[PDB]
Amino acid sequence: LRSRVTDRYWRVQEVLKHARHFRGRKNRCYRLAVRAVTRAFVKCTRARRLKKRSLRTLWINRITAASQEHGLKYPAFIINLIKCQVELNRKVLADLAIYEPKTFKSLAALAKRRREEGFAAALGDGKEPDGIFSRVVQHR
Amino acid sequence: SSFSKAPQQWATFARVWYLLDGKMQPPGKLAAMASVKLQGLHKPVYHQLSDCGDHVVIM
Amino acid sequence: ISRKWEKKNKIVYPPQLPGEPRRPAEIYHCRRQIKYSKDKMWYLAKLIRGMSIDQALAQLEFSDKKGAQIIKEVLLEAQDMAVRDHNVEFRSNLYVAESTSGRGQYLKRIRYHGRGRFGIMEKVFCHYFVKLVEGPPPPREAPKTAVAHAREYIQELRNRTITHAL
RNA sequence: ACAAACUCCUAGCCCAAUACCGGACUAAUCUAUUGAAACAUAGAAGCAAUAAUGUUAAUAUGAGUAACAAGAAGCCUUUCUCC
RNA sequence: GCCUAACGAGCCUGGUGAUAGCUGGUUGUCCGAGAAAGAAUUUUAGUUCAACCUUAAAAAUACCCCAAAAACCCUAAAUUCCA
RNA sequence: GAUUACCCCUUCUACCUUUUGCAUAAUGGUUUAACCAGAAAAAAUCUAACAAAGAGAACUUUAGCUAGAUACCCCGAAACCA
Ligand SMILES: [Mg+2]
Ligand SMILES: [Mg+2]
Ligand SMILES: [Mg+2]
Ligand SMILES: [Mg+2]
Ligand SMILES: [Mg+2]
Ligand SMILES: [Mg+2]
Ligand SMILES: [Mg+2]
Ligand SMILES: [Mg+2]
Ligand SMILES: [Mg+2]
Ligand SMILES: [Mg+2]
Ligand SMILES: [Mg+2]
Ligand SMILES: [Mg+2]
Ligand SMILES: [Mg+2]
Ligand SMILES: [Mg+2]
Ligand SMILES: [Mg+2]
Ligand SMILES: [Mg+2]
Ligand SMILES: [Mg+2]
Ligand SMILES: [Mg+2]
Ligand SMILES: [Mg+2]
Ligand SMILES: [Mg+2]
Ligand SMILES: [Mg+2]
Ligand SMILES: [Mg+2]
Ligand SMILES: [Mg+2]
Ligand SMILES: [Mg+2]
Ligand SMILES: [Mg+2]
Ligand SMILES: [Mg+2]
Ligand SMILES: [Mg+2]
Ligand SMILES: [Mg+2]
Ligand SMILES: [Mg+2]
Repeated sequence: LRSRVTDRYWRVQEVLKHARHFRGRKNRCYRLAVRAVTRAFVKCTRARRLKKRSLRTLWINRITAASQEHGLKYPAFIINLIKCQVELNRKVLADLAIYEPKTFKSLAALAKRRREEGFAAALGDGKEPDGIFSRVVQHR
Repeated sequence: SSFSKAPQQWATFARVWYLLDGKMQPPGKLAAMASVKLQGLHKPVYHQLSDCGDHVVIM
Repeated sequence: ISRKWEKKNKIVYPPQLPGEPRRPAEIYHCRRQIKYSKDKMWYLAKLIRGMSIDQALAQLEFSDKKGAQIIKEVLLEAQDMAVRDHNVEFRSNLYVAESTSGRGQYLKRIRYHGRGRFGIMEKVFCHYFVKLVEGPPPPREAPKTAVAHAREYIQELRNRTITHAL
């Protein structure tokens, strides 16, 4: 009972589906296609991992620029926003930086205020005064 | 805040000429900020693939 | 073998509704198994494209290549069928729409070398295809002006978005 | 401050790998019954090629590249020019 | 040297799927677990045993481990062995 | 990866074989199609029959017997003999 593979056409089609937009001979010849397609998928999955650090880099830059406009550097801005107990994404923060410049300058004013409060608190060398923005709320 | 679409587009991506006076400055510290402004890295709309970046005139 | 091109003359259309644009005559013609090579034939085919049939005949006539006499006869045949078998008023009204060469079937032979080595020598044949259309030759495209470029560039600066930003 | 496969967070089908060794499924044939257009339970096998300076057929590239040939004029076989 | 364009021993057909501890190849998907050299050997390009390991099974203790304990002249980091 | 946008940006040392280690400047392949390489049932495990017995003859039996199912490639010398 001799058997041959009749459906070889669709087997090839399934790997050429992905190969159509490649340059040169990879979009035709089944060898070249197979290899370039495996390459393509591997870089696909690595890109999934990268694109999270890329987007986060982008965000940090935009936050840095927005912060620079108001004369405050990136680390200062972020730390002080945190020490005020305001937890905001860098995604949400960069979006505020572009599409709501007013609110964002409000934030930068807040952070700057909180920081000067910090310098004054630590240089003052006494334990008593709580700057109005230095109090810490425990939730109920 | 309410602009037509084409003018909003134009206003956002406008190229802005900067002047920077040089006399008695370390050329490195000069090139630091000159480069930042050149590249568009002061604009919160910045992206690598956008053409955005501004002229810089050093005198 | 595949014969298709020849059959493109066998299409019969539905009659004309009143006052529409008159669809200009298309004539197809080919010549199969010419003794010329495909690659040389290509240059002749490339030369006469878009020309009015009279200019094409003029060019071909004085050209040196042995393909010239061939493509010439083919254009004359095409013209004769254009006026006779189809109906075309004003036989100089034709221009060349599409001109092209395909490879025909090839002959195989031995080519002796030296020290008793042989190469495999392929006798070359090719087909010549031409499509003629009745009407004055289409206008040749003018090189982009500065007023064009500046328009592209602005249209691009103005197509930007703030990316990843919403 | 910025920085990982580490660790949180929101959902899950819930944690790497060469030699060797376990499992679960399935492509394409044929044969039993079904199935009727692509079939589903079994039983069977010449049972699945991106790699053997693989075999045959056909196509490219090198490449229109290397290399090949017909002494002159006329009235068309008649003179010339040479070996 | 030569014995029909390969002669330290012709060519052909058999023996012949000669025999290669030596190269070179060996085709679907997805999951479990996963290895580094102690012996002998015409042995060191290889095999066959042990040890580790994989797949099933039966069980009871396994690593860690405080005193206590293991040499006689001098002798460090540390081992062995156990609740 | 993406982008309004093909590029332009940013991130990535062809593939097999072979090795302690190969982007290697180690081997292999122009490309397409068709062909082109894992076979055995002693012992074992798994599923059933009947059981002090079991097998459609000869055998084996201190839970055994009988049946099924699970297994071990392809191409290459120089040679030697008629
Ligand atoms: Mg058959
Ligand atoms: Mg993750
Ligand atoms: Mg050829
Ligand atoms: Mg991080
Ligand atoms: Mg694993
Ligand atoms: Mg097979
Ligand atoms: Mg194939
Ligand atoms: Mg070679
Ligand atoms: Mg091959
Ligand atoms: Mg060629
Ligand atoms: Mg050349
Ligand atoms: Mg030459
Ligand atoms: Mg001559
Ligand atoms: Mg001889
Ligand atoms: Mg062998
Ligand atoms: Mg011995
Ligand atoms: Mg050996
Ligand atoms: Mg113990
Ligand atoms: Mg490396
Ligand atoms: Mg190889
Ligand atoms: Mg080595
Ligand atoms: Mg090297
Ligand atoms: Mg080499
Ligand atoms: Mg080698
Ligand atoms: Mg090679
Ligand atoms: Mg047995
Ligand atoms: Mg039993
Ligand atoms: Mg002997
Ligand atoms: Mg011998």
